[PDB]
This record gives sequence, structure tokens and C-alpha cells, in this order.
Amino acid sequence: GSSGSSGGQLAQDGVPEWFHGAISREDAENLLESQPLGSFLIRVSHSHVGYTLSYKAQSSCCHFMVKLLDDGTFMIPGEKVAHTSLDALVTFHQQKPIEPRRELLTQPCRQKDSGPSSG
Repeated sequence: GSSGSSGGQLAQDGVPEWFHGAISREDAENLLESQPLGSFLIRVSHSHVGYTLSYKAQSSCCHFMVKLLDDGTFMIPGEKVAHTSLDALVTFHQQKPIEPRRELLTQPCRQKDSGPSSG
């Protein structure tokens, strides 16, 4: 691919890209579909308190549920390590895959919008 790029991450907000606030099961899968293998992302989980870590996998999009320990931390049901928050959980995931999925991460996904202002 010989596509052009800008390079760098310039934003005027206090929120990461991998954090798509609250998206729809489809939105996520669609956010990675047009993304290169490895592209990960997270979305606020409503069904069960906590979050849901997902990312593009060689085979197909993967969905991993994230519980919220009582110690104010987070740990996936099947791993042997935890993290204070998604942030500290996304970095460790870039080096260590998931119990079930031996796939690792590469870079955070970007919303399907630019984002002119908070509201």
C-alpha cells in the first residue's frame, strides 16, 4: 500500500481513541472491519458492569468481556493478570494476548468521526 499519512496524534480532548464511549455491537465490528489486523478498541458495556475489549483477529473480530473487581481494578475472566484500568490493561495486552485468543494488539482504533467538540 502506497497511501499517504500525516503521522502523530493531535487531539483537543481528554479521551483516547480506543475509547468509543458507547457503540453498538455492529459499530465496533465495523470500526475494525475497515482497519488493519491488530486494530483494537473498547466500548462501555451496558449488559454487564465493566467493559468489553475487542480487536481485529486473523480469523475474525474477537470479543472479550471485562469485569470490574471490587478492588477497583479490571481483569478478564480467563487470564492470570489484572490492571487498574483499561489504560493499564490495553498496554499489557499489546504484549500479552488473551487466554483463549493468542492474538495480540498493535494500535488503538479510531472512531468513525472527527470530533469537532464534546457536544
